Amino acid sequence: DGSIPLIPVRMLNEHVYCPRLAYLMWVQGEFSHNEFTVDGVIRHRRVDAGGGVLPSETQEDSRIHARSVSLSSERLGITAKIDLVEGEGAYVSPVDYKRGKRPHVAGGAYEPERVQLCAQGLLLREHGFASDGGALYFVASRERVPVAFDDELIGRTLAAIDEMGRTALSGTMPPPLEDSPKCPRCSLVGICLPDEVRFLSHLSVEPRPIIPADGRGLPLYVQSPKAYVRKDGDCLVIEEERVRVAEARLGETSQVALFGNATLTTAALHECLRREIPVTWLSYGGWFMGHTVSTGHRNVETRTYQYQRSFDPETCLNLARRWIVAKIANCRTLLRRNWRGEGDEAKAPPGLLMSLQDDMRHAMRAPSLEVLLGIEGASAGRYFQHFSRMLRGGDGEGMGFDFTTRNRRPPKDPVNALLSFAYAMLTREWTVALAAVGLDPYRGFYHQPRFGRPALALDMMEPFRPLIADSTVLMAINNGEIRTGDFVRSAGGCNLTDSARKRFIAGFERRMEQEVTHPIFKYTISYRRLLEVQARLLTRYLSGEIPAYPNFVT
Amino acid sequence: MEHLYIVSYDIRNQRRWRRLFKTMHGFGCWLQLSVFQCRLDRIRIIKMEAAINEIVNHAEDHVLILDLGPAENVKPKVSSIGKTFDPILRQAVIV
Amino acid sequence: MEHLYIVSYDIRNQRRWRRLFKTMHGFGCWLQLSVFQCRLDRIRIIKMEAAINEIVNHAEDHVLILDLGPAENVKPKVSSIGKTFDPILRQ
Amino acid sequence: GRGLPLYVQSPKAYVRKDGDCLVIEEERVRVAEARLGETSQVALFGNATLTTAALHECLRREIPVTWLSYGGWFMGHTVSTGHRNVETRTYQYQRSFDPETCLNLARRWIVAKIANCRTLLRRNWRGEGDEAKAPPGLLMSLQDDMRHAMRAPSLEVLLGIEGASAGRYFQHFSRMLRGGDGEGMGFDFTTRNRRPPKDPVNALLSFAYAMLTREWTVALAAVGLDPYRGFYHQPRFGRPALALDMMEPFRPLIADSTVLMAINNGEIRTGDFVRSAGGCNLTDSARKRFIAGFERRMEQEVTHPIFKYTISYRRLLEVQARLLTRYLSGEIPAYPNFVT
DNA sequence: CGTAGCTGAGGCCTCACGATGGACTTTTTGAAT
DNA sequence: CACCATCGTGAGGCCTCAGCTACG
Ligand code: SF4
Ligand SMILES: [Mn+2]
Ligand SMILES: [Mn+2]
Ligand SMILES: [Mn+2]
Ligand SMILES: [Mn+2]
Repeated sequence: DGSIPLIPVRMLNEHVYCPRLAYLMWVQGEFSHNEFTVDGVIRHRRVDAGGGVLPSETQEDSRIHARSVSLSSERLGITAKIDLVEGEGAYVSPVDYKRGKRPHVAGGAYEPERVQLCAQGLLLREHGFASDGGALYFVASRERVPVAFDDELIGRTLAAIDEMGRTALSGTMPPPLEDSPKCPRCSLVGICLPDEVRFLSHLSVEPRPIIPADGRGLPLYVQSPKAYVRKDGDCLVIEEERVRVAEARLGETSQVALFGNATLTTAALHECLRREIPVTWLSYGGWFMGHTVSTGHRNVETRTYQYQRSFDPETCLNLARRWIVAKIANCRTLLRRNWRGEGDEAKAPPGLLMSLQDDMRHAMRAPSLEVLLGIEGASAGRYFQHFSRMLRGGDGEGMGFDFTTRNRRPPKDPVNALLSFAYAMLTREWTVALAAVGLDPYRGFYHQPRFGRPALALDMMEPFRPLIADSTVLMAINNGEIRTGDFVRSAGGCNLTDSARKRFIAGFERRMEQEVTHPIFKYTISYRRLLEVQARLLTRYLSGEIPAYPNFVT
Repeated sequence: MEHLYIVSYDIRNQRRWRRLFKTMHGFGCWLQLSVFQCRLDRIRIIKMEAAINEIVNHAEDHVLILDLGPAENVKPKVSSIGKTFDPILRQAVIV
Repeated sequence: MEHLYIVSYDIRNQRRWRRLFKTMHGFGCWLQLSVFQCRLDRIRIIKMEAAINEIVNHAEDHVLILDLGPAENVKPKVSSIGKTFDPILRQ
Repeated sequence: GRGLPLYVQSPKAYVRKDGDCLVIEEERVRVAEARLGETSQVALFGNATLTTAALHECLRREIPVTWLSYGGWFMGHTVSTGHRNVETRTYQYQRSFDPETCLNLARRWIVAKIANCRTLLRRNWRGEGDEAKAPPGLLMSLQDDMRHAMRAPSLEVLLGIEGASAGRYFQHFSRMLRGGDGEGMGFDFTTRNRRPPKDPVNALLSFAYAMLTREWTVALAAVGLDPYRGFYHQPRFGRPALALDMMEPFRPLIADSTVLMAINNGEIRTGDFVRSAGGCNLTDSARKRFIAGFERRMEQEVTHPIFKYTISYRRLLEVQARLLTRYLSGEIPAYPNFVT
């Protein structure tokens, strides 16, 4: 039946390279670029993207020089788009272009491309042609390397067709390669997560250092309430009061955040859409109103697993326990390492640490989500009660925290407003990161969905509140980013001047691009990369691939 | 790891010049009367050299691309006599 | 050990331009419409920067001096799209 | 119902918020109003303008602003971060695991597709001169197959029966051409739907099907639905399994009808095709002439979803999608499909 | 004497200020050792 | 803040060369 479409022969090329790679690229979309995929597209585009002669149906005697020829056979089960076909009359031969030098292997062609060429050869044989050969035309040195369709080469090809069919119908993603040298360049290593999944799935190794991210930029923040962001070709000029304040290069921009009444010309919006650069609209105070989407994310297994597990109580319960236990542990660690007292107060009171650890453990043994929410509330209450203990060595002028003023709409403290802004501006980061990995940021296991606060970003940000939001607030107050003059009163409460908002946002950005070391894998990773890695690991955990989600307790 | 590239051109047709000024503002920031400084990683340098092999006419134009260094240590490598020289910084745009 | 320097200028006064074209042919070889490539050791780079601090007017001119490398390994560092690029040879 | 989508055709337009109203202006001069009570997605065409205050008022009321190009090419949505639609998505995902949900909606979709096919037979039969009517034996046969689809036991039986009935419809599809066999435009009854188009008529059919699938994808995503999680088709490999599920009733009305329009109006001729060793593909001029034709068919007005108010097809799609989400979560039983 | 020096005529390089316009196209391919 | 951002024609400013005058 329609249990499986025709296998594209490039996925046949990928399967003999890394079966997990074929599964990712074919059964879940999930493609990403690097140096080499971009370079290969650049090679192929200028010549073989454009068509050429047709493969004559009636062939008697004339040169066949067809280009970008699309065949398929459904007896075989494959579909192809041959780069070129060179044939004299009735003896044709596929020609596949590559990008690099001739490889340093016997026969000059690795196992995968040989299989791809043999598959295209079988397809040509299907449509009434005599191929018995092929070639690999490396564009860089145009050193055509012939390939002969040896018999067990065809054996390999048909075996690979059957193997891919079975592994797709099974529905279980094959394990990663074992510490291979293929993986550090497979352009999905940021999605395969080979070493991480190996290590957590108890095929235990020591995770090799992060194959670093490549080709991603930094956000665009538009905080001015009277800015006008318009397109200027590939740049993106932000003019305020008819004068160019700044330009942003679209190739180097990764998000857009529009605070308050900042206008974005429809053309700029279209250009952002053409690149899937997320655009997020926020209130003046950081409330996350809406964002931009485009016909969903082609990965379905991720969302299907997410929802199906969301309908399971103890999965939700285990995840929520992990999350708020991580939150309480991080609160304890922050309270310790940044407590600033003078004498007999300069180091943390162990009674508080006793209470916090006992609450950690009371949550770890929670019976249901109700008691879990109760314990989270109590622990956060104690933590904030002691929060003021540790900024600027004590409260400054006006920089007064009220522990009872938390968790409600209009902030009537300076530092309350600062915390609420940081929270509401980390929720955006988490939402973007979660939507970029195929998940649905609004279906959460612990929190309930309500306007402006997606239920899953609110969940997976719980461990990261003390590390990012509270840490940014503390560093901003201590270093003198914000003093009392920066705030302005209002009937609602407290707000920040523009000079304050720009400095605070810059501080938050510096925090997000600030490297740490993962407790579990032990490599230096920026916080922004860490959010993506954690989202991907959640997808894997829901997939049943790994036993449990790594909560990043520090 | 990103590198700092300096790109300088001579273009002998005003249409091609518009096309190239187009593309170059796509990639780096203006430095001198026909020079751009670009801070690019590998994917983007591949993109830039792909663009400027079809913008220009190889018969009579001339585009020069200089790879100064790892973009963290470029300041000892560049000495400017008139205006100040300040390399492209990788940070978000907050305004 | 010698280094390969690339020097590019914008000069806003024709007399100063003559003075600088003077001096630059003194030091390196023409490369582009306002660019010279110079292969200099330390004494000569000191001389060049001494000359171009008095040829030019610091208020409105702009001269840029790029130190590509050790002049033996410059070829991987320079990619030319139009004409060929060939570094200055010491012979 | 509650309200209807607002389509801002004018590329000149400038849209503001007037309290409880959404005001369209042209050159500082008014055009029309929406007033947010009976509104649905606000569709903005190329270089229209939507004031950020109006955008915020749309988001607070959780209205899916959608951005189309000047021609009408879809470019993206703009959804709000509220539970308006996640309820719809969670209902879809929770209910897609059910056997009657999948089976029942599949039976309805197939019976509607068959009914549209036979109605298009009785509409556009052009065996003119001697056979003004289709063979009523064929019509009785398709009626019987429609009952069978009403009482199919399970999904695979329905798939087999669907394939059968669609094949016997395509047997007389070529009977619907400009009057006879379209020599120079040959139609193959059996080589249907293979990935490369081996016939010019099949090339037109596949291209129309693809465009209809895209329209259905964007319409489904406009409402809070995941187009990639289907009830009848199969989900993975990147196939939109809900667009493919719901476009089935609309295949005769928008795809077959568009091909018939463009082939009986002489828009598509044998010179427009290129044939290559088993592939018949359109030429660029012909491709975009056919795109214009697909637009023209998407611009027609039909009156009767269940409420008679002459919507364009591109808005009937949203009406159907909203009806689907409204069937889910238990408002209206059994999803009142659109059949003519 | 010869080479330093100043004038023109043309060729590059960019900007403010105007008028046209109204791109978007099936599915495949695309690296790495 | 009225469709908005790619196209492109003028006026000025850089950049160099050929051809001159003095000259020592
Ligand atoms: S590391 Fe990359 S290439 Fe290797 S198996 Fe994993 S996804 Fe495939
Ligand atoms: Mn909470
Ligand atoms: Mn130049
Ligand atoms: Mn210059
Ligand atoms: Mn069907």
